[PDB]
Amino acid sequence: TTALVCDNGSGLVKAGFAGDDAPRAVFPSIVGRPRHQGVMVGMGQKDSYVGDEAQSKRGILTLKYPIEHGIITNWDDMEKIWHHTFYNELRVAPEEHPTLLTEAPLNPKANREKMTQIMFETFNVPAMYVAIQAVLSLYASGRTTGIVLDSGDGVTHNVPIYEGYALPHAIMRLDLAGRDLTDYLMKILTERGYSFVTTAEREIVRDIKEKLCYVALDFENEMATAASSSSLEKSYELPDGQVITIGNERFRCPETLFQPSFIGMESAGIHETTYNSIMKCDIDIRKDLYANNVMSGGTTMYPGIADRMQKEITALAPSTMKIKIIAPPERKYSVWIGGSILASLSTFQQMWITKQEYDEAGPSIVHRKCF
Amino acid sequence: TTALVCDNGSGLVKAGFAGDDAPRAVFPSIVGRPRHQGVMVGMGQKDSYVGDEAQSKRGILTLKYPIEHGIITNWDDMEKIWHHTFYNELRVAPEEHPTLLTEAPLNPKANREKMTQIMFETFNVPAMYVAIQAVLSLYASGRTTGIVLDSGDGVTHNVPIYEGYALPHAIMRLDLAGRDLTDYLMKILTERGYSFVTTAEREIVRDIKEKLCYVALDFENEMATAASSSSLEKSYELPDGQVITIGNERFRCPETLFQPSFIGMESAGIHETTYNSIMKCDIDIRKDLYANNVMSGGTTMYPGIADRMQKEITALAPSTMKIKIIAPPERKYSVWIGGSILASLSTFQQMWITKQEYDEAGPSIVHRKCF
Amino acid sequence: LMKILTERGYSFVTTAEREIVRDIKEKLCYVALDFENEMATAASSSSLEKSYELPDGQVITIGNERFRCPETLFQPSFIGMESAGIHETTYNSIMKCDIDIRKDLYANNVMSGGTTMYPGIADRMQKEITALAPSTMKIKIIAPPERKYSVWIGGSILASLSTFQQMWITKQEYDEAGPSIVHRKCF
Amino acid sequence: PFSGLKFKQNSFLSTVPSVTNMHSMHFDARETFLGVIRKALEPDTSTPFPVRRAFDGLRAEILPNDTIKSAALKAQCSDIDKHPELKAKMETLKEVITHHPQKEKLAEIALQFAREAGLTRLKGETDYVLSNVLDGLIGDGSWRAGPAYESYLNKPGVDRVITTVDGLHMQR
Amino acid sequence: PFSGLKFKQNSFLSTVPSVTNMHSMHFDARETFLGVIRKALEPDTSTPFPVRRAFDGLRAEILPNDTIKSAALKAQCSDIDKHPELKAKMETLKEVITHHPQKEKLAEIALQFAREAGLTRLKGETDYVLSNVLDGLIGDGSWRAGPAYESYLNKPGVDRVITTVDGLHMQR
Ligand SMILES: Nc1ncnc2c1ncn2[C@@H]1O[C@H](COP(=O)(O)OP(=O)(O)O)[C@@H](O)[C@H]1O
Ligand SMILES: Nc1ncnc2c1ncn2[C@@H]1O[C@H](COP(=O)(O)OP(=O)(O)O)[C@@H](O)[C@H]1O
Ligand SMILES: Nc1ncnc2c1ncn2[C@@H]1O[C@H](COP(=O)(O)OP(=O)(O)O)[C@@H](O)[C@H]1O
Ligand SMILES: [Mg+2]
Ligand SMILES: [Mg+2]
Repeated sequence: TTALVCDNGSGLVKAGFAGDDAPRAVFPSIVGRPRHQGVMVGMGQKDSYVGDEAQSKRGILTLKYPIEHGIITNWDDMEKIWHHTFYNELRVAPEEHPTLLTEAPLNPKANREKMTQIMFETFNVPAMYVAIQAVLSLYASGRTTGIVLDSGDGVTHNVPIYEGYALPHAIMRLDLAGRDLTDYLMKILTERGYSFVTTAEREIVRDIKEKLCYVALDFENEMATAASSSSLEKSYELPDGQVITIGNERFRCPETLFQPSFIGMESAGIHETTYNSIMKCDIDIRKDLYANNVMSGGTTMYPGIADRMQKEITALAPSTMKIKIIAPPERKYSVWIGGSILASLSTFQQMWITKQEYDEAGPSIVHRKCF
Repeated sequence: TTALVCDNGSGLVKAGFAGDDAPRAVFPSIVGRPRHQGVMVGMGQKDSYVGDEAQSKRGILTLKYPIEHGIITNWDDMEKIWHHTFYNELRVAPEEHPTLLTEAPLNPKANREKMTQIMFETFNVPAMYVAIQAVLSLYASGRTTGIVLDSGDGVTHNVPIYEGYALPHAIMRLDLAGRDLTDYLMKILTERGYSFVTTAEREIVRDIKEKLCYVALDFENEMATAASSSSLEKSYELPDGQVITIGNERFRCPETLFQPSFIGMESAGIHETTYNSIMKCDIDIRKDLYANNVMSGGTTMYPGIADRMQKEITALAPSTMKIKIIAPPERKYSVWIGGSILASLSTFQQMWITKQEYDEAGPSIVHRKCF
Repeated sequence: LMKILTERGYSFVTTAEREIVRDIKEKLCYVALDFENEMATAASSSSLEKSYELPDGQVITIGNERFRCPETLFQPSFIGMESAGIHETTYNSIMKCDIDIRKDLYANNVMSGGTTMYPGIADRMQKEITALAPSTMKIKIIAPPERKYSVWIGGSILASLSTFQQMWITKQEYDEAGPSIVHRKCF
Repeated sequence: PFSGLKFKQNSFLSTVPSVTNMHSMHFDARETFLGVIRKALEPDTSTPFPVRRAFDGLRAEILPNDTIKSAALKAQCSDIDKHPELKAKMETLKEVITHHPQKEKLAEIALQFAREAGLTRLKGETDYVLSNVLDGLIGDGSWRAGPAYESYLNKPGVDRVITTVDGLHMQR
Repeated sequence: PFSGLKFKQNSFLSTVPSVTNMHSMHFDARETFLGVIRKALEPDTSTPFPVRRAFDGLRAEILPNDTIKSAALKAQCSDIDKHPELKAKMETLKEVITHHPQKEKLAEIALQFAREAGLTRLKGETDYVLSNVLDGLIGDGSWRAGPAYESYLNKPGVDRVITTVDGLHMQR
């Protein structure tokens, strides 16, 4: 039988069959309920919408994300999301296919135990396995050595892997990702008079961020350049026909990734986190780690962020070392592609958590057979 | 020389001299123009009226508020009010006295830049400064720590401050204040046959809201009581002699402050926002912030609102902490009172934006010397 | 402990949170005599779990983190270090001295410092050294209650002995020899 | 039997619907309300695993998130006297609900549905599962009496008020 | 005279303050910047002892830590033409500053201080000890002009944007 892989990220759900090169269903993970009082009989009869349907009708819904910072907080909405993914997007019966799920490192242990319980009771999957997102991202790169900087919608984490061996004491995690950047862009958009407060307007701001933001190689010279002329200004059309124009806000929003102090957080930037995580490894593997930075996740495709990251690490690393950043164009799905590869290996068919093995041990089994 | 403090609120204009205890002049911030054709020659006819004089002739005028939701819109009308403020209310020359202005947080930067230009060129003030209204409220209370909830005519905002240090990422703003309640009362008063459509009648309703409305401690129980007997009904006399009687509308109007969904807003109530503002601060300062809730502004003058806020915050907060709500009796002028103190500090005199500094840097200098 | 409290949803990332977690460690942790046996008991029932009150009123409860945190003193493999435990370090420290003084050095294990204040750490030290040591030798652990300030008390003693006032370093000596004098005069 | 069961402070704030939406035409005042209570009783991780597992299974049988299970349960819940185990099973939910630290907030939420959505329109002929849940929230059981709505057809304060707009066009 | 001076790569990172603290009402951008520079030039152990000491003495004379020492140096530096020894010491400081391996990070930190906290608001009338230091970090001398801030009054966009919340309470 064919395996299933389902990357329930913080913002988007990726699903598909093992052995395929790309996800088959990609929809935003939002569950919305109406907030106005219906008046026409026979038309308002649904209670909640899932995925793209919620996005299309976001004008009269309240959109809620069932995941906050990689940790699931509303389990009923998550049940709805998984039900939709299994039935309406993939059109398969989960009782006939093993599933592979993903999780960020240093996540609360209760989060994965409940995932195991939901899979093994409500959906009755024959077997399931939980994998660390950053490790899978390295599978879909044809490498077995490097440090992975995975940054999605909720969690940005680093996992250094050398010759297949992970150094868990050097795993760094940071709660600063795409949702925080969207919120910051929403906060600073009020400087020009544009105010967005509702969840639908939050989605609008997120789309603007996706389409018009880029990372500056040199922040201070870029700030002078935008303040001296109007070359960097760009125009975006709101869905109702209004036109908005943004200036330095194009490269100020992604700048929080390197200077988290803008949004009140004390942690260091992503480059300093990468450097600290590398410096906690053994002295004989740093040279290989500098040459194999792997970047993946949706927050990673800001234009020019690879060059900025390389410049920062070059400034932080010794001169004689060579810094190479690896950013393939398909890094929005590196985690999912790696998950597809891993479930397709012939040496993996012995590490599934079978149904019988869960009944004997309980939800605690997922802690032993998984990392 | 004596400094001037002029708080341009959405509803009222508070002006006076630094060092005084109460503002000398408090007049409504409206500009009215006639909407009929004059027939009688030989008597003084003016194209516009400002302040109290506009109120007394509101039966023949069209009243317009030159400030909305906290941002100035009609600049030509706004210029008139300042000219009325400096020459007809205060009987002073702005060329001799420095002026201190007030502004809500998170306003568009164009709003405060114009306030600089219209005061260094139109009135030619020696120097000026722009301050956050919430901070000025804390000064009048004689404190240095707490969370301020200032709700006036246009904007309700929270600014948590610890030991004179603010947390900008924790500042909350809502466009829900007295002017929105007046429009809501003007709608549910159509339930009993009372209609008010003209701007002249909106002033009448605004007076009804002030003298009769109150916040009930429990909404459900109060609703049942008003539906059971006629204890809560009260009478009001319209200016033409007609008499109106209202029942449960007395405490339904201020309830929107806790359930904004009445007026179609998706935002949460003020009590949840105040709680949400606190949880964005650091863990070690939440104990002090719970015990130092400071209120100011006209929208806080409702009878029983302090108790209702006290009850609601307690439920969301843990059982161990103590919740104290601070509502000094003169909180309708707290922002201005703090303004008089701040302009009277000997240390504050180094923070003014002088006329010389403006000509060197332009209107953008207000963004650097002002928080 | 910071890295391990994340397993229950508790997140601490800032320096003030660092001090808070340090206070939790001081007030709740203890050293288990048999780590494997204690780990079974914690997973079997809830007698070991305790409660602590965060500064902002929230209540946290920690279980096996009470004795897994101080276990890193015996198994530095927990934080990824290749070095051996403190008990085996003490054992090696004795085997590098001359054979005739090993008997006395077994009988005078003196321990001091704040990290030594955990409840029961003396007994675990005694058991581990006895396991390593020869059967005939007597292992005795000396843990004075004021060992949190043993270094300061010893400094107070040594600064007041008469035979010490000739082992000072004086500005007149400093000017002649420079900062290099410290290695020559002190140990 | 469920000693040491802890709950999250504000886990049920995000489930209550909009006050406006409680006036929709095809709106459900029972399924939505039970969903609010179902999320309110969810045990947090601080609860020990053996105790936590017992309550979760029980809630999945009396307060399910599904619709087919709820409909099938409601079918056998009307004639509850023929299922002694359900009477004893739900009687457990009496003690935990009335001992919930957030009992007052749920009660104010509970009456919010009654005032507007009207889940207690049957005022006594309420479903055994639904009526029993409300008994834990408010022990007096006075919700069966009536929500005390207002009727002012007589309008003792008769108005006959003519305003500016009414002045322009008035008959007689 | 200062050959072989090696420094820690990231010694000065822990000294630069947060961006939010730059806009503090009572914030000495000059003193914080000079403290960052002072940390950036700390000799390490690899440096031989005599040159290390000599550089420590020079650094203490020109870049102290006490407030009174900094104030006295600034006051005595107003009329600097009468202290050629200070000229020579400052030139020697410039020569070693200009060859710092972390010059780019120091230059960008100086630009951040100038833009956020307004390190150079006198735009050419800055203190002499700051002038040579900044010239070392950035050799173009363009810091005399200023950060070149932005303006919004030119109305490049006529705005007139009315979103959801602004559409409710719309006047006229
Ligand atoms: N081209 C882009 N530029 C900048 N940000 C993007 C782009 N595309 C997607 N994003 C952001 O990346 C975030 C996370 O995407 P994704 O990688 O799917 O998250 P996850 O890893 O949780 O599935 C989204 O919230 C989105 O805002
Ligand atoms: N006693 C009162 N009870 C209820 N509302 C009041 C009372 N007094 C004033 N208000 C309302 O407060 C609103 C704002 O007043 P004010 O504090 O002057 O606002 P601002 O801060 O914008 O100047 C007014 O619209 C008025 O309707
Ligand atoms: N009662 C206690 N239980 C456990 N640990 C403690 C206790 N008191 C202090 N400590 C630990 O001892 C450490 C430092 O104590 P101390 O001996 O004063 O250090 P130092 O020897 O460096 O002065 C602290 O970090 C604290 O974690
Ligand atoms: Mg992901
Ligand atoms: Mg005001």
